Amino acid sequence: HWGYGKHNGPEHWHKDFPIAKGERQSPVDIDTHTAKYDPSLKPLSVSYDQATSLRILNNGHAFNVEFDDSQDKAVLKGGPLDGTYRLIQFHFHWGSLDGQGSEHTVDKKKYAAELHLVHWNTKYGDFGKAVQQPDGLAILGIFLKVGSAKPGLQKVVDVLDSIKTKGKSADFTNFDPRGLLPESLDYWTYPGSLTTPPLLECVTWIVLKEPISVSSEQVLKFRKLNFNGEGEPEELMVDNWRPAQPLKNRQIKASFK
Ligand SMILES: [Zn+2]
Repeated sequence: HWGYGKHNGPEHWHKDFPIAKGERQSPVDIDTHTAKYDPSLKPLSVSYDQATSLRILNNGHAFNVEFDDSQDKAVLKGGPLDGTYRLIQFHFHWGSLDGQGSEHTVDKKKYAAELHLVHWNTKYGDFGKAVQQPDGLAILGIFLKVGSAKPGLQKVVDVLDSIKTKGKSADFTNFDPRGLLPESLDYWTYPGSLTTPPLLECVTWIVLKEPISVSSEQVLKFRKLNFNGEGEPEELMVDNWRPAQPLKNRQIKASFK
């Protein structure tokens, strides 16, 4: 019964998921004055030309745009990574107000939202196997600010009415996730965790510095989603973000000078 409400939010998760207080939890604050350029990092390789989106699902915590991950169709390689990571889904975290919503922060700045493109290491065969490994996942995080519209997001926005409530899904084929990327692939990277239960410490985080812009109308439509199921009391799906966690014995590395 974890969530983001008044009595089951992030500060409670440790009772059922004790790793919530672990050594490698996410998100974190990215201090641009202490993150160090690492000349051994490589350019990110994002290969999404062959991506097969399938479906969009309201899971009661966010919505996931799901991809066919049964071949190397949409892969992330390079950067900090060894090997090949397959795109399985993307989702967002967002706020009730434009001044909040992101999970990572940059010098304590919260963005209006944050996109997570989740990929699993093909060395481990299936997602469920991958999340049990310290290098099982690579998550590409992208900040959203409110300004201009993002044209490549509109098809997502326009399907949200069909998945208003928890447990609803809709066909969602032929969506191109390249339309959600900023111009630059400059990034920060560090080792961390899933930001939702089970909070497993299986992620290489790759957080892009350049945000994307979405319009106020686009974010307003996200804020019309519901955490609840159909026929239940309406609880708007807003503020579905975990706050920054202690960095502990980690370093954040920058791909750029
Ligand atoms: Zn996420």
